[PDB]
Amino acid sequence: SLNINEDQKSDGGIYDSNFLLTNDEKDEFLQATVKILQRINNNVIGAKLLSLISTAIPFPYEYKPGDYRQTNYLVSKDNQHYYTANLVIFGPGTNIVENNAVYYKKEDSENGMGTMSEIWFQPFLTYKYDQFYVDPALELIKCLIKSLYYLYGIKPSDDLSIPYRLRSEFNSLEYSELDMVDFLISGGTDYKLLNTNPYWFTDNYFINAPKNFEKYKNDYETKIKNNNDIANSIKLYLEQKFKTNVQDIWELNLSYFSTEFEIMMPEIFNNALNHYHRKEYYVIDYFKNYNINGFINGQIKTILLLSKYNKNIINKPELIVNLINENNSVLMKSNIYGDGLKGTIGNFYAVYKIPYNIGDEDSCLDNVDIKEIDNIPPINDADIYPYRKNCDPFTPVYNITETKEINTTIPFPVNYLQAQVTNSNDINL
Amino acid sequence: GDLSLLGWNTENSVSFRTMNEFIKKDNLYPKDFKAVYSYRKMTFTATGTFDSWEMTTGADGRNIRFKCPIKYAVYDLDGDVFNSSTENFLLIQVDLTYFDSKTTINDPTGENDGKQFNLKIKTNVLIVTYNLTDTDGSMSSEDKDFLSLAFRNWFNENIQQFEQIFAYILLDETAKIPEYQWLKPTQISYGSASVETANDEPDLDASIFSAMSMVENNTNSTPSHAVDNRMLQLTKTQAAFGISFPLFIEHFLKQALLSSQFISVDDIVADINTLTITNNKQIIFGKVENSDGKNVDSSLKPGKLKLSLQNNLIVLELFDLTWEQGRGVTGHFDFRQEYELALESKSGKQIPILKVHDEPEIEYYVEEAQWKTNEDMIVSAVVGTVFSMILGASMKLAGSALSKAGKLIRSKATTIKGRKKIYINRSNVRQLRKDSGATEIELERINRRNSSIAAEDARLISNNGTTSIQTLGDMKKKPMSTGQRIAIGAKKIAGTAVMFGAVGNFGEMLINYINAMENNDYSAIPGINSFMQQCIGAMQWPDLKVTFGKLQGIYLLGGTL
Repeated sequence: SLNINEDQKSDGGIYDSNFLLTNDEKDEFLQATVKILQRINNNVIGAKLLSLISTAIPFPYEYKPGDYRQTNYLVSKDNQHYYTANLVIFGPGTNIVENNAVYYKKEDSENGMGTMSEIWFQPFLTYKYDQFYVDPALELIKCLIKSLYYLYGIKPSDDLSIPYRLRSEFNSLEYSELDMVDFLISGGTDYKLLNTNPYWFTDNYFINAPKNFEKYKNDYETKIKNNNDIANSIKLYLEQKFKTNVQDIWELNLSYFSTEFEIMMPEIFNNALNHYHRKEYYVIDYFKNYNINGFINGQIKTILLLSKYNKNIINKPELIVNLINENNSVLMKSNIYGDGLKGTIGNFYAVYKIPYNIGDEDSCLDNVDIKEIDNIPPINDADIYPYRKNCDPFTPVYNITETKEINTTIPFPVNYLQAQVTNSNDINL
Repeated sequence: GDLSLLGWNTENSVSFRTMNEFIKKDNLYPKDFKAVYSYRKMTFTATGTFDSWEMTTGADGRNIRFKCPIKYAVYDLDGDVFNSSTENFLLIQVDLTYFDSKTTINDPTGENDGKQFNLKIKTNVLIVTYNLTDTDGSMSSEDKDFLSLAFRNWFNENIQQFEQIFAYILLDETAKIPEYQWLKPTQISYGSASVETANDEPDLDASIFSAMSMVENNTNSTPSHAVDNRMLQLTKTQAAFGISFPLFIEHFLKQALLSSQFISVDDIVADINTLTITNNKQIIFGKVENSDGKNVDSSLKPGKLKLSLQNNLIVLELFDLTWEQGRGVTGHFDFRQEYELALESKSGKQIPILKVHDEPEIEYYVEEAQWKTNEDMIVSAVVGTVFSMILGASMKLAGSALSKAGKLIRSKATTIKGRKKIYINRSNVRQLRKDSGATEIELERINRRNSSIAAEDARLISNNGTTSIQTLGDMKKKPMSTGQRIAIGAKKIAGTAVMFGAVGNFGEMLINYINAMENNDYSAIPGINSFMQQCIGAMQWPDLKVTFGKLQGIYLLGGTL
């Protein structure tokens, strides 16, 4: 819903119910998204990623033996025209800075069949990390890779999540752990502490996912490839989808695309920035501040106008630090923010069991053929037989942050950091 | 601004609730339904029983909207079995056409020589808004849309099961009474107009479903079905009849003016545009016996003896009634009278009666020289002429009241365009009536005498409503006061209103109505029922008493079943 309750707002998120409302804003969004798509497609690796997403159709559902119905379809207004679509890119949801990707159906996207993906994308806003502006093309690429995870049905169980940080701000033992897809595709220095040879962290998911992929590959090559009940377009799309295994999807991450596209990205705890980097947002004019080669005149030498939304950034901190003196008088007060990551109270490192017995044995998307995928004729409206229960009922999820207080007799670093900023123009250092 | 028939003449209107009750009694609507939709290897079924249909708000013009509630239904969405709730329904859209059918209705007021046309749905049916929910609220919008498609397929396929006849009409039937062929439709039509309530609910009472029809072979090259919504809301009656003012004028006012002996059959020209009936050439109004004792011809200029409708009133006007009064003196008088056709409850029966409304208007114009030279002498002759028009007879009166009226008469003299003008408004007419000294009993005696002599004139009146010039001269050569002539003309005009009062030479029937209006004898006169019969003999609903009658741009009658 475009409007939600105040206490249901996500901390660090910008809420503007009037965004993307008028037709001019919608046309701006369309043109910006198309421009970012062209920028990504111009590079070879981005083009391979786009072709893969264009050919990674969800597996048809056998309603009857020999009778298959598509899962990826869109229904017209009066319900006589059906459209084949592996992925539809929307605007943002309630929070306009929350880029995301969601699955059409949970179980169908968890057990190898695959589903449609729906993307929440914000092309107009960017934030400055250190000395550069994060390219929105990279965020779109990250969401596209998550959509790849959804399309290949290799979504992990929701409880699978490697640890990310130790919440040292609190006085209690708690670990913030990051989801498996986010850790697998984010890249950064943290991904270097898990992608090791041999693998110190392994889970049943990394064994099951190739199993299900191979199972549905066999189902296609035995039942589907020899079946004339469906159009040859689905045959070609499934052939190209199964031509790339799950290891290739696993090795795709933002570090590889940062290297290929030459894009500067956060590299350290890049999915826990809401605790470290209180972002500031800049508006990108895709006719003025962007082109097919990213930001015009580099990501550092380009000038971006500060966005109007920075004052609307909601600031609900996970901790309030209050420096007080001997007589308990409130001297200083400051806010320490959370990161939006699930915090468990149990030590993951003291519970995990390193597998004694395991078997350990190129370009991330070398097998993809752009020319082959382009040559495939599209799926016409007259040859689409849908499956009714292909979509889970979407439910918005609201994260309810918790606020707690701390009283300190010794100043903390945030006390100094907040005391070093002022709005007065007559400053005495 | 008012009620308009947009080219039609007769109209019969009912409420949505009345038509719904007609459908309920007739019970000619489908009950069991089995809608099936098959497409894209998917099958949807809706098998159940419908409830009683209701025609609710949403229909305008050609569009007809019906509410179809569902008693109980079973939905099979590719094996998904769902039980519909008892509040589920649909809103179907249909159209009405007067299909020709074998004759089954009887018209006791007609010769039954026409053709029976029954209103039926044309050969399609579309659904506008529906409500299909299960007992647990587990349905989806796409499921409901698919079921709506199945229902549309059913209604298109199973429209024949709705064998309900909406209305019955006799076309080109000759009336049993030849004079009232204006009450038999020739070209027919229908219309719908629905009005919502304050709480945004269908108004089964205020909404109006009408049926318009031309009569007397009137050509209508623009068949339109738009219906004014305020036609029934003002009446607050279940059924209503409506007769166009053009038919009220071109077939009734002509009879009233021609029968008044002031004009002949060849000296009357109809004028629909101005809604007025008058004389094309100079005519004679009667014989004038002034104070000089010399008989004078009362000549009316063409286009002055007017009979029209103004302010919801029958208006009778005389202008430019000029002659030589004496000693080379000429003066002009103008008169305007307002009458209203109301309904009176007499002896438990609704009798239409024409009664006086407000007071007349009088004007008098004269030359300045006559006033400045012979004011006193000519006033006697002017008084002798005028008193007839007021009292209905030329009788002398005492001079005290003469001076009492004369001071006011001289008070109201003005000079405009070099001429002396005097105007008499509504208050002065009632003042003259009170000061005249003539009791209402004497006026009733005058009315009785004029009714008898108007019956005699109607005996002299031929079938066409005119009288031969030889017989007209025989009747008019008798010396009689001009005021009594006005009274006789008014009596004849009012007697000619029997056609709008009672349905069925015409002279003897007029004499019967004269007996009814002079002795209060309606034993053989059904009253308004006969007229209502003419409105229901040809327009037979699948079955009333009429209690409302008025004119708002159209001669309108309201009744309850």
